[PDB]
Amino acid sequence: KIDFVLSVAGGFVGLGNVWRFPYLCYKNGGGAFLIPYFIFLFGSGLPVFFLEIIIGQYTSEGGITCWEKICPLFSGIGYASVVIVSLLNVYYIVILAWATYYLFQSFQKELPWAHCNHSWNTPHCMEDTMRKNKSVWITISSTNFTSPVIEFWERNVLSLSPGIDHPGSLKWDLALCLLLVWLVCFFCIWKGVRSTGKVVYFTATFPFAMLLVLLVRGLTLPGAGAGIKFYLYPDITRLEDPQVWIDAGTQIFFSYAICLGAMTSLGSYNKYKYNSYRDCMLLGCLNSGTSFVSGFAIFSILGFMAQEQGVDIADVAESGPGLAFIAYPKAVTMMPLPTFWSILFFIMLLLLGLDSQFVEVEGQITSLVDLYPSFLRKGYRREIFIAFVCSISYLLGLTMVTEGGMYVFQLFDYYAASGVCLLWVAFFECFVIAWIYGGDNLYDGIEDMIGYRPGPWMKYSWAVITPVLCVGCFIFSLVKYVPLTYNKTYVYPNWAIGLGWSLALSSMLCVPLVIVIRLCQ
Ligand SMILES: CC(C)CCC[C@@H](C)[C@H]1CC[C@H]2[C@@H]3CC=C4C[C@@H](OC(=O)CCC(=O)O)CC[C@]4(C)[C@H]3CC[C@]12C
Ligand SMILES: CC(C)CCC[C@@H](C)[C@H]1CC[C@H]2[C@@H]3CC=C4C[C@@H](OC(=O)CCC(=O)O)CC[C@]4(C)[C@H]3CC[C@]12C
Ligand SMILES: CC(C)CCC[C@@H](C)[C@H]1CC[C@H]2[C@@H]3CC=C4C[C@@H](OC(=O)CCC(=O)O)CC[C@]4(C)[C@H]3CC[C@]12C
Ligand SMILES: *[C@@H]1O[C@H](CO)[C@@H](O)[C@H](O)[C@H]1NC(C)=O
Ligand SMILES: *[C@@H]1O[C@H](CO)[C@@H](O)[C@H](O)[C@H]1NC(C)=O
Ligand SMILES: *[C@@H]1O[C@H](CO)[C@@H](O)[C@H](O)[C@H]1NC(C)=O
Ligand SMILES: [Cl-]
Ligand code: NA
Repeated sequence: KIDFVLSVAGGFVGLGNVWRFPYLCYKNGGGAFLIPYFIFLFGSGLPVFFLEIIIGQYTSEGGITCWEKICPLFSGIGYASVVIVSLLNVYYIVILAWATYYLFQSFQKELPWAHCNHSWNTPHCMEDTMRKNKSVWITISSTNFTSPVIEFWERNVLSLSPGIDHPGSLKWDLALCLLLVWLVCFFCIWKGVRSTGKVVYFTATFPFAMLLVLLVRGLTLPGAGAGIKFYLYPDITRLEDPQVWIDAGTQIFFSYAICLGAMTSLGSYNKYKYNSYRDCMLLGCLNSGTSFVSGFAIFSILGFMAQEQGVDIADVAESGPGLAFIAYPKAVTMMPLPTFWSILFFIMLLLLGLDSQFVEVEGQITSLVDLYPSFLRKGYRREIFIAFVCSISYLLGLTMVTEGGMYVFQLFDYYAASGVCLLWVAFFECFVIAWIYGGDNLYDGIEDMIGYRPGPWMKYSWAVITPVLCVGCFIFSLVKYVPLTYNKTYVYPNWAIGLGWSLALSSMLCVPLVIVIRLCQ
């Protein structure tokens, strides 16, 4: 019970609610993102999560083992999830590397991004406190100016190249930060160091307090009403593009850590005769509320920056993966004693990232050791195996810390553990569960375990709402095609789009291979 609650709280509350949701909501106009957000929430987000928990508790297994007894022909979902989490682990730790770099740069007397008198800055820079001044406003030369935070993030941390075709030279300091984070993760996993006893009280109450104070600071900031209006009121015409629907569905499937093979094991740890339904509903509501209030804070900050800079809200930031690193460092600057609050906030980010990183990597290593235990479970191989896995992941992720490392990271974010592959996996899971096993068969088990019969809503949500949404989104995306573009102006080469589609197809095509191999034998 207690361990279940703590593990599930640490299993999906983290970067997916604070970093990824805000920039996807910002890129799609704001309010128009919310209607598909809630539709997909109440259609599949809670039903599929509850289905995973129930199947884990019922089979007492996870990963491929549960599908090995639910449907042998449909065991490819486990392998697809393994590939998805393996590709996700590579690019999930670059955020932690950036956080470590920011934290190390925080120890100085003055924050580096508070001004742009440094040496890594273009001549087209000035301070936001007087950017709206008449001599430096729409009167003349108001289009090519830039804020110190944008220039810092684009040059000191990234040093962005003209394109992906020009990778430049490798940056060594970010490589060292990545190595340090990987070493910390290896030390934590090898010795089995997890929060226990009374320290978990602070570990759980610190991120919420930091989020609360950040929310208060953002709400008290002038010009946040425009940000709230942008975040809430939707655009009807914008809904005619499949982009909003597909990214809302993937945000639902990502924030809840669905289709990664983790919740099945989490429910497998549970025993029979437990009320999983109430806990699952409460956790889903808590996760959604946390994301909603985090969006409040982000868009209040964005509205403040848009009001102070003099430009429109739709284009005031990167509109890409690095939205948090532009909003939050700008927010922590307004607090008294900025250094202490910056250190606290980046420690909070590190804490929210490290626990999720640990649990995902541990689940991955358990999956691989279960895949071939014959000599893995015997001897001292269970240290060198993690050593090799960490080294390979570090080498693979080293390609995203070069001069042109942002484009590869954006391609990974778009095509690796999101987009069409997650919809594919969720559609297949819902289809098999609802149509081959039978909803009545699962309600029999639910009645046996929890002693009560829920309403006739899970059956519908698994039979008619999820497959229709998945198929509609896929078909409409295929019919109306718009190629991926970093930010909004950069157009990718043909081979880059081919590589991204190959990345997605690598996860997607595991299921047909499994089916054809099972049928051939
Ligand atoms: C970054 C991406 C491209 C990495 C891709 C590799 C991994 C996703 C791992 C995870 C599970 C692994 C598989 C787990 C089990 C097997 C079975 C085994 O192959 C056989 O000999 C087939 C018969 C058997 O099951 O033993 C060893 C390779 C293979 C396909 C592994 C190949 C590498 C896989 C796909
Ligand atoms: C191991 C599995 C999971 C595949 C992983 C592939 C990608 C994560 C990486 C591996 C090697 C990378 C490539 C290696 C070097 C370059 C430099 C550059 O290629 C060029 O066209 C260079 C031309 C020139 O230098 O003259 C653009 C990015 C590219 C192709 C990289 C794109 C991203 C790639 C394909
Ligand atoms: C096609 C392009 C996009 C490159 C894809 C590279 C990899 C992501 C592919 C190449 C070979 C694939 C593997 C080929 C065979 C299998 C075995 C298959 O399982 C079985 O057939 C029985 C169980 C077993 O032994 O694994 C599960 C998918 C898997 C691991 C595949 C996972 C995905 C792999 C590693
Ligand atoms: C900017 O830095 C230079 C030296 O690097 C210094 O001479 C100058 O006074 C600084 N300007 C401001 C406004 O701080
Ligand atoms: C604009 O520049 C002038 C010149 O120094 C200064 O007096 C004024 O305060 C500036 N306006 C703002 C809003 O900072
Ligand atoms: C900004 O204005 C134009 C934009 O095309 C550019 O040519 C000019 O050099 C820039 N001037 C300043 C002062 O930034
Ligand atoms: Cl979210
Ligand atoms: Na977490």
